[PDB]
Amino acid sequence: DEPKVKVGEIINLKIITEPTSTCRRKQNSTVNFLDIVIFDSKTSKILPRSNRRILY
Amino acid sequence: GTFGETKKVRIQCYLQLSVSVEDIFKKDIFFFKFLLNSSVREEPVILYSS
Repeated sequence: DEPKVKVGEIINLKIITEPTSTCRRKQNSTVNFLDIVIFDSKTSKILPRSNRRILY
Repeated sequence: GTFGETKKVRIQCYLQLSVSVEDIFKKDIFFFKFLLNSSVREEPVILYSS
């Protein structure tokens, strides 16, 4: 929500997940893991300790 | 003479959580970065609030 953020706004990100019609496939794993990764707009691969950057 | 003696309990001394501090300097505002993990690498920890 509201993509103009100045500096100091701790702002929640919202993720809505829905498994597809291939929910019938595996079913012996009941958990899967969701890495949220962070890219710069110009450059790539911000390291996950992420100082002077997004803190989470 | 209610003697409840010799309850030979063994107690452990190992603080299970471990906190690392990092002080990010900034102009007129300040940031704390906090790395939290277990003591030893086979006993995992649940956390509730900080």
